[PDB]
Amino acid sequence: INSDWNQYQNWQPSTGGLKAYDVIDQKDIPDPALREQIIQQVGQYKGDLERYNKTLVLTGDKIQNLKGLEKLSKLQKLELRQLSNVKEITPELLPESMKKDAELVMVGMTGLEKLNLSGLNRQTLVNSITHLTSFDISHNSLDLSEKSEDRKLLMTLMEQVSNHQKNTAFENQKPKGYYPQTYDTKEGHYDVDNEHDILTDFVFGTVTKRNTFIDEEAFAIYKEGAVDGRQYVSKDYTYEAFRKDYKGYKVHLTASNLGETVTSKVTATTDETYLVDVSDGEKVVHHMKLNIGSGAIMMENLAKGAKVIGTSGDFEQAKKIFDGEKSDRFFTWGQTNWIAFDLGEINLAKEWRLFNAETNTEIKTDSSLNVAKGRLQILKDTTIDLERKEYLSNDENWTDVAQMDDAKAIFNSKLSNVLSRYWRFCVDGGASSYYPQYTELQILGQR
Amino acid sequence: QKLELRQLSNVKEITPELLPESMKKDAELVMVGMTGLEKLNLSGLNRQTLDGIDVNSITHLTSFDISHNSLDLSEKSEDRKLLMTLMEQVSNHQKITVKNTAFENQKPKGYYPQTYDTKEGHYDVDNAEHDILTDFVFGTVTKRNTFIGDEEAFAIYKEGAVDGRQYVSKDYTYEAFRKDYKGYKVHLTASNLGETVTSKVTAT
Amino acid sequence: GPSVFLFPPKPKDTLMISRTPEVTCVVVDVSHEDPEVKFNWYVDGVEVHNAKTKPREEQNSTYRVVSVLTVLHQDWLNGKEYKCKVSNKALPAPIEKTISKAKGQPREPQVYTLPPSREEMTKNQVSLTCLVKGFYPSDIAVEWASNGQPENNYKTTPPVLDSDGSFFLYSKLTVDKSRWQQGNVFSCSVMHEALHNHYTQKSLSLS
Amino acid sequence: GPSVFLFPPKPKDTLMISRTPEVTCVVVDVSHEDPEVKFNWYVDGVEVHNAKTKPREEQYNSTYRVVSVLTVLHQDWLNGKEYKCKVSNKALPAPIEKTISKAKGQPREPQVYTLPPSREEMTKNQVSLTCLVKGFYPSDIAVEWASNGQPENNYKTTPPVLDSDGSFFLYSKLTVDKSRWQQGNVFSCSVMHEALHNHYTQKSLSLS
Ligand SMILES: [Ca+2]
Repeated sequence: INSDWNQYQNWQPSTGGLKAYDVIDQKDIPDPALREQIIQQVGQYKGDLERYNKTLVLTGDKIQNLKGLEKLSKLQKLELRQLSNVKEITPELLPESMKKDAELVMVGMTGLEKLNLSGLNRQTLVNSITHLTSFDISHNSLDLSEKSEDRKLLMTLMEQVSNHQKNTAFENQKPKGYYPQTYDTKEGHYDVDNEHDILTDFVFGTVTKRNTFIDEEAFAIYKEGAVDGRQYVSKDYTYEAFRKDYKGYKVHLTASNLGETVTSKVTATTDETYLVDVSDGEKVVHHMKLNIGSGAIMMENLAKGAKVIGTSGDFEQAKKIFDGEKSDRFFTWGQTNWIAFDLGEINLAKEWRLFNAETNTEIKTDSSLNVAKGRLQILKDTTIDLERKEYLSNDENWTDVAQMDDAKAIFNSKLSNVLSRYWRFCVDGGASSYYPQYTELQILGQR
Repeated sequence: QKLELRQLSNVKEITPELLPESMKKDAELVMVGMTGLEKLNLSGLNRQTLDGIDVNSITHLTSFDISHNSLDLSEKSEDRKLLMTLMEQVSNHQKITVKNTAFENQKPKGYYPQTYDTKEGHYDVDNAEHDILTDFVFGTVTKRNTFIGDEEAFAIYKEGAVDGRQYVSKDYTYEAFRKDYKGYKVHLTASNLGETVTSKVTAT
Repeated sequence: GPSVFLFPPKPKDTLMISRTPEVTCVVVDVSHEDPEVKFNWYVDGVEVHNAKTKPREEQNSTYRVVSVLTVLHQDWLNGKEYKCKVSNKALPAPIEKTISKAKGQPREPQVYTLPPSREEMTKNQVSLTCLVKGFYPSDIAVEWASNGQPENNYKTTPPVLDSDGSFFLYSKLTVDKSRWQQGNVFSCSVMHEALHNHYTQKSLSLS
Repeated sequence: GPSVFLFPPKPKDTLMISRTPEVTCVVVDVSHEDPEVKFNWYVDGVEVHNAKTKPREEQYNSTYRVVSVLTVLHQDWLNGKEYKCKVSNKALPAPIEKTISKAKGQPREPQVYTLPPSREEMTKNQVSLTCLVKGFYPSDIAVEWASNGQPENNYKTTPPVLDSDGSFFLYSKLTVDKSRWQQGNVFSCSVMHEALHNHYTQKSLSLS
């Protein structure tokens, strides 16, 4: 029921109203005009009041008092529109939901003389309230700093009060903290100074609901803030409470060799450039570049989308080494295999990278299925016009340019500035009797 | 809350489906004199230690699986030395394979170090901000008090292995292991005996 | 109470590098009252933790629970035992079901394609036949093709034990007579562990 | 406690005048202690007393099996009459009742085609004569081989297979020495099914 009614609301029901029972009387809502409107909007039964959890729009000059409105404990939004004869709003009149961020709109409240919203954790907030004599917006979660809209609304509330008399409580605010929506640094830089922390340096700080940016020292200055020499922040409100903890924030670093790591630390030993993707845990909140020293030029995977021209195994399967993914593997019924491929043009190859069997992102693959030993190769005849299987199969036409001797999950090594169109990667042996697999092969350099 | 297996000489198998659910939430497990036990499977019970398990009495062992636990099998850990006995017991009867000596995929839990070293810190008058927590009061330990200072030390810890077999779980992030130092406050009494609460000090 | 069925991998999946074979374990007639179903998987009596349990499926007031263990081609083809163990509150003792590949000297299939009978040629659709005989074990897969494209209007018999201890079957592709008479080539693909690369093809065209 | 199994007649026996079809009723796991097993047979709910009960057969220590065999009339079976077997015993709470009848549905006549060996098989000492039977319903069928009026007995037939049109098909594979094929002997594939005239056709197969 309760789970169905939760979806269906778009046992008696937890939320909304009673199940399709005494009628709403003056003992609930005294004012006949208010009683009428609430009945039309929430229901005609006593048990509807506690359950109704949507919007209530109160209108007209007929409403004199708002008694009974507190019974709408779950109300998600209250709009007070042109209520010209309403003279008092106290927190005991508003519903409990106001303390948990229910929305509160009021326009044209020309008769209101007392506006008490104290102790409702209001996170945000006046030109129509021209008959104001007292107000209390203390013990809320407001940001009344210099450059805040809420301060400007407070200033109007005070000007309204000042028109009738010298009743203006706005102290003891505990404004809530949020993560900043964007960070400024799009290009960070460090010297080659031989540890820096990317989170503390570039992705840091807390904001209010009005986007006022705050360290501990800045929070201290914020607490000292005041309107008419009256400190508005609650004294007993710790920085530890306000600040965001940046918990489970990860920093994804892609180097010039396109190698990936997850760390906020970088020890600036050598010249380098990283792409930085910072993650809260579910999404990336910031991207930027980070040059260490003079920097380094971003390499490209030259092997990406390379044409297979021969292989000791399945031709169609060999094509999966040069897609973008590690969601499928190449192997053969044996411990040895080779794939020859064509980058289409001659380019400068500076390093290479093999993603081994266990890098598979589709089936949890044990490292015993990894390639233990292999060789990357280039064709000898630099400019031969291929018009083939017997040729590519024959080891004499190939010069090694790299060796693999470790069953690493990912294997990267450097190449002697290799210029070659045609390549071959041979698997020489596996990490066990199980036939070795691998998922992706990169040839890394400048185009 | 606690299971003691004492001189159960005719018990030949312990599987995780035989033990109670509570074993996955740190119920105590003692076993002494298990002379007939040939298969010891404690896999997937988040065991944080091999305390209780009298490894010297398990003389009929042929297979064991203590994988997918929360053990610290680093070099200078007691749990590694207990594992070494479990393997020696197996090796007495049959060739040591991976199929009969599983100890991989450990996700050891992190704890706060009991003591920090620095008893007297020093900064120059560099007009820079320094952080007392980052500089002096930092790091995480295992249940066997193996100190990991930072991300880089955790990396070295993950690369650790027994007989060239990496025991830590590959999918186990530093973010999970490390302690967050949440709600840690730094109380500073100056020479003027003035007190502040902050981890920051600008060395003016 | 709950029953258990343990199905082997599709023979093509064990034999083809492009494919990933799976042993599947199904628990039927699970009660609403005691719904927790624990699976344990064993390979030659050695527990494996890489299985993947799919959530319950109302098949009233009775659920079905499937668990799928990926297998290594070599493990299956070397005839290793896959044990599935099921636990439940409405079971007195756990249920244990085991499957392996049939042990025995493998024997290479002989593939013969047979054209339609003269008598069938009077009809608008004719039967292209593929005989596969003398193979062991009975795990096999048969497909049809023509001009590189898959032909899909066919049915294959289950393997049948022959008098010599080996197996045989027939696959029967049905085509419009027009396509047969126009002289198109059809292929019968057979996949079996005793073939080179677990694969051969026999052709069949008008004669 | 005792179980009951009720088996239908062999399809050839229902279709062929030379044969007498039988419904068979088996009671398994009968105790030594209470051994008397009474059978009652019904044909469309009408009791028949012509059944023939064979004596008990010890399967394992102190556990017996009891079979009762009722002869059926070809017409009754083919007209889809229900055969009920009722078993009584002391170790039963109530008697057990099992019923079988013929598979219902619009009959479809089998098409029989004989196929000669493949050229490729002719390299072997024995070759495969094939008989295709397709488009038949229901799946009850019988296939035999013959040559020169004598039965050929070295053959295997596939179970019926459901085709894409809702009918069934199968293959029978007679194996003969190549010598006999090449010498030009005629082989016959006999098919027996309720939708054939006289429940019978024969197709021949010899070297061209
Ligand atoms: Ca790939």
